[PDB]
Amino acid sequence: MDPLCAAPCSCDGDRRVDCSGKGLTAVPEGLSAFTQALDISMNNITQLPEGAFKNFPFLEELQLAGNDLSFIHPKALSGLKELKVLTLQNNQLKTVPSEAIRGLSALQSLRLDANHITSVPEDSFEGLVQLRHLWLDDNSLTEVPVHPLSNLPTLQALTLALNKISSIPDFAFTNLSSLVVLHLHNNKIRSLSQHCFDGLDNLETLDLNYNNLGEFPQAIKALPSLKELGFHSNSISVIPDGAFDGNPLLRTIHLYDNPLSFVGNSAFHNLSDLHSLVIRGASMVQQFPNLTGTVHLESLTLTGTKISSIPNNLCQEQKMLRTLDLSYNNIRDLPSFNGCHALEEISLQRNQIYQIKEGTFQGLISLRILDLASNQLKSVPDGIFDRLTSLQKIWLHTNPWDCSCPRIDYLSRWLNKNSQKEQGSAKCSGSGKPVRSIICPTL
Ligand SMILES: *[C@@H]1O[C@H](CO)[C@@H](O)[C@H](O)[C@H]1NC(C)=O
Ligand SMILES: *[C@@H]1O[C@H](CO)[C@@H](O)[C@H](O)[C@H]1NC(C)=O
Ligand SMILES: *[C@@H]1O[C@H](CO)[C@@H](O)[C@H](O)[C@H]1NC(C)=O
Ligand SMILES: [Cl-]
Ligand SMILES: [Cl-]
Repeated sequence: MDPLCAAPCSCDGDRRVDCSGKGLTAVPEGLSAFTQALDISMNNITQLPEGAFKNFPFLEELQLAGNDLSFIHPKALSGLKELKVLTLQNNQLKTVPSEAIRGLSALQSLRLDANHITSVPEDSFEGLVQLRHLWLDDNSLTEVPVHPLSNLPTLQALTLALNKISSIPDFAFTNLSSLVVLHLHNNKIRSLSQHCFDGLDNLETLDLNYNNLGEFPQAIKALPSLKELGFHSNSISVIPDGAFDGNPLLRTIHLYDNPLSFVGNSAFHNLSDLHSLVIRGASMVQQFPNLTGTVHLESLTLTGTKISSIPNNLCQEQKMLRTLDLSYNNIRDLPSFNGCHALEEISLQRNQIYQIKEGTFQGLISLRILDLASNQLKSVPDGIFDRLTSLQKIWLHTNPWDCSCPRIDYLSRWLNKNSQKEQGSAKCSGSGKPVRSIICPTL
């Protein structure tokens, strides 16, 4: 028995009390009023009466998750003027308890997720002059609670994810000037009004994944601080030129699981902080994306297009490239790769490459993986693989290799000496013999 505590709870030396999972039906008695954190989650507190926390006026953290809480008296949380964190997720609240939280003027974090909230009273959040994080995810909201959110200029993170929001009107978040993170994933958003995000000048993260967007949202043009954008698993068919004109600081764009058939040639131009670009199955794309000003790209994947040409300045403009996958397009001519000193992984399988020019592989000192399978290569220049000191694995098979001597001399001898590196077998057109097995006559 702890004299400075109270059974069945547990107390530490820093005024933190753990009374979680003890079958409690009420707020514990016998504890110090100077208690700073109270964890009473995972109990059986189905209701909080008037004066519930009368003995905890100095409380800073309160965890009430995983009870089956369905009612909070308007006066249950009276006196909690030091409360910074309130945790209410995984309960049976049907409405936002606006009355009960009105006097919580020090509150910085409010978790209301995983309840069954269908409505937000128009006066919700009015007293929360310090709120920084608001979780309203995993409920049954059918709209953005516009007027309640107008009360929170200090808010930095908001989630309205896993609800049933179908549209967002003009100026829905306009008072949220401190907002940095906005989650709207797993709703049914089909309509974003032209000015729905106006006022969110500090927003760095927007998550629109798993929605029902068709037209690409022009509304994101009002997001100058945007660094991370997710709109994967929607119904977007085209990413137009100018799409990211308002977002020069974008580092991350998740755009997969969309029926993307076309992307504008300049859609990803002038994005100096963009780290990676992965676009697959945009079948109507014919020209290589204009990436002028997009100089910090470390990874690029472009597959399933009609692209037949790669710009010669690729390894100049995109010098930081570590990973390059341009497989399953229609490429015939390759650029020089000399400027790509950081390139570790290259995939060019299933194109129409018929030649490599001499001395275009000399700068590839970091190259570990080289995939040239399923092309139209009959030959390579002598000493093409000379400078590939980091090379681990190479694919050369499914090419019509001309095994005439002395044309095949270098490659046959290279593949023999470097047999551990070759994956599958480059074979001679006609005879079907492995290229490594050919010994050309010598002087
Ligand atoms: C929770 O409290 C209710 C009402 O007092 C009670 O009927 C129920 O048995 C409790 N649930 C438990 C102990 O799991
Ligand atoms: C929110 O911003 C609008 C438009 O700028 C303004 O009219 C209104 O006063 C603000 N609402 C507040 C501070 O509650
Ligand atoms: C792109 O951005 C850079 C830096 O802000 C600027 O130099 C250029 O004028 C912009 N527009 C272009 C290249 O069309
Ligand atoms: Cl449930
Ligand atoms: Cl990557």
